[PDB]
Amino acid sequence: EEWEMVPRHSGSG
Amino acid sequence: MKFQYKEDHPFEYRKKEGEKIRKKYPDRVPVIVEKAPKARVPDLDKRKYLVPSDLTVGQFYFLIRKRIHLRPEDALFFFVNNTIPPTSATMGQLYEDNHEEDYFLYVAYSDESVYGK
Repeated sequence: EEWEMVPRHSGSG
Repeated sequence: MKFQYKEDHPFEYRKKEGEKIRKKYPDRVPVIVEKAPKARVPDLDKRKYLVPSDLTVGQFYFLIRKRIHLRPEDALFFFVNNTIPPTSATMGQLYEDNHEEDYFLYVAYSDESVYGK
């Protein structure tokens, strides 16, 4: 199956 | 560390894919994510993640928590080679130190702090 392209500099809390 | 992904896809094909995906996206690392044995946490349909090398373990917790719809009071732990990685580590550093011979990084997630309990 396909790779999920995770975005840069997202939240963390 | 037993991963169903490694049962499903023979090593020779994983290694070919890992080599190609590192050449195509050198600023990302390929990560296989699966539920730890006997964890009581929701399933994660998507197992394959191409993660920016600079993304932190803490940012990756935030992503996976959302994907599996955890309640605020639910806990989430990651395991790489039977150890909880530091929340402040980058995923590229985790990859450099823990990737397997197929060039993938394997991360298990759980509601327990001990892998496979």
